[PDB]
Amino acid sequence: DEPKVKVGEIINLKIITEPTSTCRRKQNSTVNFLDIVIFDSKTSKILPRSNRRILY
Amino acid sequence: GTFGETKKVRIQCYLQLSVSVEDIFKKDIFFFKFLLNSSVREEPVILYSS
Repeated sequence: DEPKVKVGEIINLKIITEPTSTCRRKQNSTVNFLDIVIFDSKTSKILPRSNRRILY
Repeated sequence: GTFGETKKVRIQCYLQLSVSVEDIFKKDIFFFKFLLNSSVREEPVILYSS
């Protein structure tokens, strides 16, 4: 929500997940893991300790 | 003479959580970065609030 953020706004990100019609496939794993990764707009691969950057 | 003696309990001394501090300097505002993990690498920890 509201993509103009100045500096100091701790702002929640919202993720809505829905498994597809291939929910019938595996079913012996009941958990899967969701890495949220962070890219710069110009450059790539911000390291996950992420100082002077997004803190989470 | 209610003697409840010799309850030979063994107690452990190992603080299970471990906190690392990092002080990010900034102009007129300040940031704390906090790395939290277990003591030893086979006993995992649940956390509730900080």
